[PDB]
Amino acid sequence: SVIKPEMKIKLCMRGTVNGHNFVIEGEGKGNPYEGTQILDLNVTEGAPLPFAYDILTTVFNRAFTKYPADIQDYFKQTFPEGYHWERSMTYEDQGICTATSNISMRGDCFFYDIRFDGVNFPPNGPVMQKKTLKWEPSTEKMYVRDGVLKGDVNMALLLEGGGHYRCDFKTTYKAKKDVRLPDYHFVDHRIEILKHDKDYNKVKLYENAVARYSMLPSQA
Amino acid sequence: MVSVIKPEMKIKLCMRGTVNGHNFVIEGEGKGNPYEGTQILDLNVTEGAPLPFAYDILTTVFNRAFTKYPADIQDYFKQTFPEGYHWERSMTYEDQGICTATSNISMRGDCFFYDIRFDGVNFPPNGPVMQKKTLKWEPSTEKMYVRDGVLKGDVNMALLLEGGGHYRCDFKTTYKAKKDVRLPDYHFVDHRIEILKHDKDYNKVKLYENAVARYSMLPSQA
Amino acid sequence: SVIKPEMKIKLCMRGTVNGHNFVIEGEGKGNPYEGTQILDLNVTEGAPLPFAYDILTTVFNRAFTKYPADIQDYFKQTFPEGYHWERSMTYEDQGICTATSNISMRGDCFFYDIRFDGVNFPPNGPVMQKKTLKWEPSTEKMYVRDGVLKGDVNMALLLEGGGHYRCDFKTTYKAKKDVRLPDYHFVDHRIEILKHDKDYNKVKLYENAVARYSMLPSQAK
Amino acid sequence: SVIKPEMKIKLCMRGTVNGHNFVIEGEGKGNPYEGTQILDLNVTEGAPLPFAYDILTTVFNRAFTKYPADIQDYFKQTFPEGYHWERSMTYEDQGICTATSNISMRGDCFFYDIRFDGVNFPPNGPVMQKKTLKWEPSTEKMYVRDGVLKGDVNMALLLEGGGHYRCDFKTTYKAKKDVRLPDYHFVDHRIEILKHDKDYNKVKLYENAVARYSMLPSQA
Repeated sequence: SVIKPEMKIKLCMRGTVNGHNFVIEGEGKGNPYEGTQILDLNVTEGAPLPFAYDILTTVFNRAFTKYPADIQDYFKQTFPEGYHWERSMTYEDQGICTATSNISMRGDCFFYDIRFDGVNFPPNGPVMQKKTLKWEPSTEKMYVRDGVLKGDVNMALLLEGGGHYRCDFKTTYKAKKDVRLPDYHFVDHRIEILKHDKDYNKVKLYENAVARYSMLPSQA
Repeated sequence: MVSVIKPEMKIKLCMRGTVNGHNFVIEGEGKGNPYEGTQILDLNVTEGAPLPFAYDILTTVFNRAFTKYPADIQDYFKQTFPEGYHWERSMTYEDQGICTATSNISMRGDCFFYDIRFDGVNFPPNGPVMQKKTLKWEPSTEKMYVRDGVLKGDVNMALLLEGGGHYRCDFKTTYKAKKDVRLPDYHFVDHRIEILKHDKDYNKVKLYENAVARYSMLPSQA
Repeated sequence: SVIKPEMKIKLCMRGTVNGHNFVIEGEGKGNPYEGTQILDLNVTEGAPLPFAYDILTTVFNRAFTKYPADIQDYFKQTFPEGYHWERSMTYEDQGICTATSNISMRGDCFFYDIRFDGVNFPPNGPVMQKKTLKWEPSTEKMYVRDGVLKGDVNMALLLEGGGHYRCDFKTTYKAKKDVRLPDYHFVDHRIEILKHDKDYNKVKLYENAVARYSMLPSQAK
Repeated sequence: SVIKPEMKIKLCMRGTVNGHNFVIEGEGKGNPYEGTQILDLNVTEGAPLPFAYDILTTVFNRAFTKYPADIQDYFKQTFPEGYHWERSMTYEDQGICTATSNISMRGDCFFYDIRFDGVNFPPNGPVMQKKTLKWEPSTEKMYVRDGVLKGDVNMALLLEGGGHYRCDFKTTYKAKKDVRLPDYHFVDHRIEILKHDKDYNKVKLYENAVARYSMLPSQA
């Protein structure tokens, strides 16, 4: 396999949120077969960001997912040619983000070219007031649609004053070559900011992701 | 400790509904094991048979008291008895068919009683609901979170279709206790709902659910 | 025509909002070809209602629409047999209402049998806190889909103390016989509560609705 | 006033739809007090576009709106400083587009700096199969929220075959200086492609927009 037990990551995100332009560079490494990874992210244009950094973090690669052998791994199969994915993120106060990420590979390093856009966030809402603490861990539902793989996940930001702020993710993952498509399944995630400075100019970010079927037995 | 929710509980319910303008009534009787998160219902269409739409759109409306809760997650549902609770749900399908439901859940003795209203609007006539092209719901993971002193649960649901592929529905439920109960932290309920048996028109259906609550299985690094 | 210049209206709404059951009866009259009507509405079960009465009022009949001769009138064509319609009302704080109304006629009177449900309204939102003043006038977009007529409208409640609370309506209107189907067109509305008592047990309700094409010409190529 | 009876237009849009990157330049002119304008658009990168051009056209300036004297004109008031706007475009098959446009002025010319993104369009749907004929004329609902102006409009594309494909627009318009805010009102639109070459590399585009209150009298 061209996907090595350890893979490096280099990325560039260009984005606009609430009319504010920014650029973030990232580099890191992970263990694709263990489903873990760490990124160091640096804001290079647009500092200090005026919005909650958490809206960006799930856009900073399902190749980093532990797949059991009885679930087809759409993502690792797509390399070396790679894949791109598209996502809409619809927040409960009708802020909407979109993102597109093109994922390529050279040697033992993935490269991501990322676009991120955010519109219609209310000025006193938790994104523009930076009142989020973290995403909760989540379970993404993965299902084939029209020859590509979709993943939908109900996401929730824990808020500074207590309670949660909900966002619905709809992602489409698109291999650049023909691969075997998987059966319906789940990817459980936990994404965490491990360290940040005061304005989130420098952020260290970790994700754990593991695929599974339901382990509830079927009675029919 | 001793609970009014016994290891086995019976169920009696009545659903009154309208889908695509078609009125119907369904009666159900069954039993389950609330602490094991399992249950079986026998359902009979008593008015409006045969139904002209996919029976699967109804099945998650036929009680989170039937959920296996680990000791370290507050069980919102079992705490609320005997007084009970009601819940409200919207079910938004990807072709903009929309269903709503309200269910009032009470208890007498060893039996739960549900009084259910179900409505569905704007299902496309050639879509999988009105063409009865669904096979089952997939198993699911519902996200539970407190808001305004009550419990919300949201779940991304998918119907497997005849011929392949899935038809998606977004569920938003609010669960509302009739008495004060200890509120849980954010958590998950994994479900698998299954029709075990049905006659040709689904006038008689046997329905099973397994539901288990959990936190994430993944450790935290931070 | 079986639709006379003045028609009477009788209706019954049975509903549940936020778990609260209620029943409302209505009686009134209007002028179908002028697009105007008045209803007198009385809560007979569930009083006093604990939610904003405005969420109900557009559910209390597009036969009352002034249709120009060059737009097919889906609604008047379907009588005497009548029609039913189905609606979802998605509010911006994710309260959702559904309604189904079956509309029949006997003699000079329309009859509506209505079901109304509302779920997941936030307890401190403007519906459960009765902070609405009125619906703004609106423009509904009408289009045929799969042999029946859809109408979608962006609606807005003006709030006490200012600003608006938005709701997206999606309605399907279903004739009980074959009728000539219209081209894409618009229905402009203004619905108004003319009078109510303290708890809205007794409400007097008016609607004006007029169909049209766009007022803007198409540019020659 | 700095808004002359005829104003020129220059714009650049950079975008990504379905993972396809493109750039479009435009130039034109219009009559802001008549609510009319014409643009000639030229695809400079990413030609030919693989998706229906109609998804772009409403992103190619409410300063071109006929405002009666009794409705405050949010858009003309904000010049010369200008404004930016943000929009989400949610299609009924859950394709979603976002756009952000920054509108500035120099002399008798408007300048637009536009970003457009489109995600999750079905591969055999009418956008990616280029089955759209036009937008229908529309009525946008304009209402103040949190000190800025929102406009929401139910849009419909007429399709090859004669049915319609629906999209819901939510726009926030954001002045760069304090302006008199309008009461709730309507903007009626008709946008039309007047001429195009085979692949829509070159498009001539017209919009007519007119603000009004409801014509219907109030009985209360």
